[PDB]
This record gives sequence, structure tokens and C-alpha cells, in this order.
Amino acid sequence: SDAAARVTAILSSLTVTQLLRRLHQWIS
Repeated sequence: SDAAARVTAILSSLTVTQLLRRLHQWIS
């Protein structure tokens, strides 16, 4: 099963983008 796993991977990358937004919010 790769289609369902790919859906989970897309969500994992989004979590990383959010962590980056919080880091930038603290710096600027």
C-alpha cells in the first residue's frame, strides 16, 4: 500500500513547514 502511505507523507511534510513558521515568528 503506497497511496495511503503517500497521503501520510504529505501530512508529515506539512508538520515540518509549520515548525519552520514558528521558528521564523520567534526570530521576526
